[PDB]
Amino acid sequence: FHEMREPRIEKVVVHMGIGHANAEDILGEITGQMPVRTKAKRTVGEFDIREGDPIGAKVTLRDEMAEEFLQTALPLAELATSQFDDTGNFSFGLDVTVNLVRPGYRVAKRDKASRSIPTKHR
Amino acid sequence: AKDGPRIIVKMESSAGTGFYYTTTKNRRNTQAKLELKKYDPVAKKHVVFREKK
Amino acid sequence: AHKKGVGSSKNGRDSNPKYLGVKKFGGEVVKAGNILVRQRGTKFKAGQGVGMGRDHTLFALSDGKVVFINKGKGARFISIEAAQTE
Amino acid sequence: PMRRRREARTDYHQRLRLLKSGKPRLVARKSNKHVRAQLVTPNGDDTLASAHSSDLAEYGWEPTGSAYLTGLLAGLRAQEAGVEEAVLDIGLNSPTPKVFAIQEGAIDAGLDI
Amino acid sequence: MPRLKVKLVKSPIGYPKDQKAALKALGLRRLQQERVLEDTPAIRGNVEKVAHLVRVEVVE
Amino acid sequence: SIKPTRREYISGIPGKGIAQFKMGNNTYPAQVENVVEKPVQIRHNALEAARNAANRFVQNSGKFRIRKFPFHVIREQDGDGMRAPFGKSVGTAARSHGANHDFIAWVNPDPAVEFAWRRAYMKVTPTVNIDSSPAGNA
Amino acid sequence: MELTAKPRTPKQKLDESMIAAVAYNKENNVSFALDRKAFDRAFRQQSTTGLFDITVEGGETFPALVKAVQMDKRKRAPIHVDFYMVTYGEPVEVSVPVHTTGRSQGEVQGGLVDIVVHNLQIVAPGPRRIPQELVVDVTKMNIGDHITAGDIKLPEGCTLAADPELTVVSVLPPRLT
RNA sequence: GUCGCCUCCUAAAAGGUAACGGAGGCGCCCAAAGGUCCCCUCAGGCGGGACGGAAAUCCGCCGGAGAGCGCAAGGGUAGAA
RNA sequence: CGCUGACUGGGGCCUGUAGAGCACUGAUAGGGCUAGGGGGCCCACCAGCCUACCAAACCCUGUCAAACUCCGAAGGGUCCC
RNA sequence: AAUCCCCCGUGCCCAUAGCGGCGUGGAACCACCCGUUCCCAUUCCGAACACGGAAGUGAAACGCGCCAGCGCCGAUGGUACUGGGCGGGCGACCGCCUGGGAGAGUAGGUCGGUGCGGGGGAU
Repeated sequence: FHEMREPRIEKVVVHMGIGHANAEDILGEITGQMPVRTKAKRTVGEFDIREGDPIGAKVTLRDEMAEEFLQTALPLAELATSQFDDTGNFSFGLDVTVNLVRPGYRVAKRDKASRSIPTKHR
Repeated sequence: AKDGPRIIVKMESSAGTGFYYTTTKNRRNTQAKLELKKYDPVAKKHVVFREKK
Repeated sequence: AHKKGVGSSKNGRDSNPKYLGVKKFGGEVVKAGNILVRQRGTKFKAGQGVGMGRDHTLFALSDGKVVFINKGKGARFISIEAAQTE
Repeated sequence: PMRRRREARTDYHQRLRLLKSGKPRLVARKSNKHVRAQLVTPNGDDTLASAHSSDLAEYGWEPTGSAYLTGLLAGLRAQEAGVEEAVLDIGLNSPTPKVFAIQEGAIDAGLDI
Repeated sequence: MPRLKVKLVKSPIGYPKDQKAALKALGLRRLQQERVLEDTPAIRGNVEKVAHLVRVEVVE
Repeated sequence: SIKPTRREYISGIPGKGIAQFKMGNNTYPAQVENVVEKPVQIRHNALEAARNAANRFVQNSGKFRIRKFPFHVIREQDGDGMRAPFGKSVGTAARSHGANHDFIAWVNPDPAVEFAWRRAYMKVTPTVNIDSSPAGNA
Repeated sequence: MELTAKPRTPKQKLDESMIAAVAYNKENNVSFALDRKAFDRAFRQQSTTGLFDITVEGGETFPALVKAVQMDKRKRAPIHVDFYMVTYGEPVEVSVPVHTTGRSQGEVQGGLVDIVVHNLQIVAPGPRRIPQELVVDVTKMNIGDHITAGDIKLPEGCTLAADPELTVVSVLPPRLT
């Protein structure tokens, strides 16, 4: 069946987030799927005690879109190594990650018979 | 009621005249001179309804 | 002119929950099963409960009344054979 | 959780919502490939294959019409039985334009909804 | 029609409420006396419970 | 069986203060041990102690294991006098349910430890039962 | 060895010289028989640690004996036992003991000792095929060492109805290491 | 010391009972925790990466809901409040 | 008013102590696996190394609970015959 | 059109259907799929919701079967507790007589069982 396991995209994010207005507007222009999420906590490791603020930025981008980005954005990054994490997936840079997509990935999405994703398929 | 100048203040609301009023408890807390809603005075039925008093 | 501490001492007051009409008696459009007032009655008997099965009340009229979760709101009708043609 | 509280997606209970009463569960089961609805009415009721995409073949008019008819007819088949005013059954998804379609059926179908 | 013939013993003096009724019930006036009935689990029951009460005899 | 006010409102959540369980040494078969029959909110302290003095007289190999441990407690004089009695705690233990698996003098041939425990019973309080286990004591 | 009974009489039975004990076997049971006197002797040997059987009407001379029971009662004198045979080649639930010797390492030199939360070994070798007395002791003992499942060392019959790393038997300070 | 009222335990298993017997809450509030119509699937743990080495933010798996619900408890209960 | 009443036989439907139980919770002991603090060693920004003292959490051997209970009777209740 | 095999909508019985290990199915079915002007639509993209349509595929969600490792179910004989009756001990309590009789504990058992309709599959 070698026509299975053999890959076919699957998500792939790329974001950022600072204890804050607009900076994500530089985010909008580079793609088109704005991320609006609220980080938090309550300490002074940066002055981020505020436990309920809007600073988390995350511009989701799988398939289609991500393609234009994987593309016009894959040249300025210089590495290709280690940064290779188990769960077929990896994260480099000012904040970006992308996940593998072996054939036994999805199922882990079902509300039912949620096969805890076997470790021989992924 | 127990008149407590504590964000606890009782008020009503006319019926554009529909004539009289109808019961209501309140709290400056927010929106001060704010208070509107419809009902129906002995006057036919319905009618805008400010609450201020 | 106040009150003290280190005397926990704090009796409790009264309630009055029940199953009134229990299961399978002369059914009268009145307070069905009780253990949560404001209750929202239902249709006939009830069988849903943090237990499993269900309960019939071979008694049928307008409706009864719930208790908020306990017992198990009615809906599984059950007028009773005593609801046919006179 | 209880069987229906660990999976996800359904709303069956938003079915039981109408369960209470109102009429036949003019329930409309969809599967793109086509649309299929029955008529679960209270008391361990049943149904009368009122309208199906196969019953009368699956035509070649896609969504649109399909419904437009499947319903109507459906509605036709039933009001022969002796129903009258039947309650709708969004079976699933949001009264999508399909849905809405079939819907029409009933309505136009003269089976009040 | 197993007919039962019981007698009176150990005065129910001060003994359990009901128990007594089972007394006046089965039909129990004065002391150490004898009465008879049909098996009838009913009547039966009562009496039995009364057990120690006195003595039962299968007669007719 | 009067017991306490709750496991976290009056007095519940402690270490009870004592001297842990195991001592002596292993042993696959030899069943050497001790249990009772008496009922008594086993006198903590008295308890803790006792058992211990047990080690005090032996030292090493003989399952100086011991399956007890108090965990609730009494109360009395503190405040006015005798009437409406609040409560001042002191002295927890555990119910020695009319007999049961006490502590174990468990090991091959080491009665030099049986006598021990023995010395252990002597002590204790509520009489005690001198015994053996599946097989006896070798 | 012998033991009889099986009607319907536990109280008196459960009394005197005869203690209850069901005739348990895969598929069928039969009133409790036995006796409060046999249990003794035999049991005394090593109940579910070896195995035999008794001749009641020559009926079925088979093994398996006890897979449950209890001297329960306070007194510590059993009453109401369980009995199950096995004339099959499936014998699994096999719990037979395992003994060391005394190999000198932490003891006769370090005084140190060792707990053996193990001792026994419920496994399942070659059904109706086990050495009533199996010994294994690679030795070793003292300091903060410990040995358990995992390592072990199983001969012939490759079962292990058990797991790895778990209550084997270590060496602790009978005083201090 | 303490007296009203809300919950637990005490009540021995319908209901319900003293004790100056145990412990703990309330004389608020919310105009939007209001009414419905439409969507959501929790805590947490694990694995991978910005500012981040407790403790986020996203991405991928596991989940009789143990999170969730202004307030004390207790019932509830995501189908969901 | 007149067989309706205490009581018994039958039939449903309930409560869920005693007991028991450890996956909810809070104890708590013997121990294994482990990382937090050690602790001795290259002198120790080394964050590399061994291991006899304290531990958190998971795993085995065990055990206490009125304000715990996946379990569950004695019995009592209530309508009908 | 008033019989069985199959798939599909789907209901009741609240795990003897769950977990997971291997496997099988695509003519039919169903999904994934192919695209995105207009219906509607994402606080970000038509991933999900969504309109139109072949090829491609059974990988995945899925349906039937085999596997007891985790679970879940769970007897008989059995011990506690006890309604009722009566005795011993100053004693905390012990026992007897009669009907009730669990959990855990070994056997073993389960990998659903069954409604109605629709498509076919059996002149």
